[PDB]
Amino acid sequence: AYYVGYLQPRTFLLKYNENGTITDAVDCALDPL
Amino acid sequence: FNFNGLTGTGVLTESNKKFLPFQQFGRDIADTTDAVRDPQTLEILDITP
Amino acid sequence: AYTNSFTRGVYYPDKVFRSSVLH
Amino acid sequence: GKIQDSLSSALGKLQNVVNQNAQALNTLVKQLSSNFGAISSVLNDI
Ligand SMILES: *[C@@H]1O[C@H](CO)[C@@H](O[C@@H]2O[C@H](CO)[C@@H](O)[C@H](O)[C@H]2NC(C)=O)[C@H](O)[C@H]1NC(C)=O
Ligand SMILES: *[C@@H]1O[C@H](CO)[C@@H](O)[C@H](O)[C@H]1NC(C)=O
Repeated sequence: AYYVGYLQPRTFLLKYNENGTITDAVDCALDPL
Repeated sequence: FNFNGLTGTGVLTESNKKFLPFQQFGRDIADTTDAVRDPQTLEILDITP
Repeated sequence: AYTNSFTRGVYYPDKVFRSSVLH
Repeated sequence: GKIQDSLSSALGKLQNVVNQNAQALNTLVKQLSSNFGAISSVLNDI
């Protein structure tokens, strides 16, 4: 069982923790919100 | 100072910020270098102005 | 078959640290 | 006694002048990393 996605040029908004890890993100080309 | 490419000026101080084992340096909002890691001993140091 | 990722495939764009900075 | 509740639970005109000044000071520093048509943004690289 395995999957294969592909990558495109997007723009994201990454939320950084206080230790410096990415905990959440926003894909800015999904919907109006 | 020059840290393997990073050229700058300032006071260096012992840090307490846990640089994740894979983070070369510290980035500050408005994008100015404010922490480094010493290549030889691998400890994080703040760079006050 | 095909399936739907939900929020998957996020990597650290590089070195550098960061605290609470919506980058 | 009701002023105290309504505030303890509105100062937008004071918040806006703080926000505007900070938003301008950040835009000033964020311009120290544009080329304006040069090879880099660092004088130690030119
Ligand atoms: C760089 O060289 C130094 C030695 O000059 C290495 O140091 C030792 O560091 C470890 C810490 O993990 C101590 O337990 C040892 O006692 C140290 N040795 C001495 C003689 O002081 C260091 O590990 C090296 N780092 C790299 C990345 O090569
Ligand atoms: C990592 O983050 C957690 C929660 O954000 C915090 O409690 C902890 O002190 C941090 N540092 C660690 C686990 O070394």
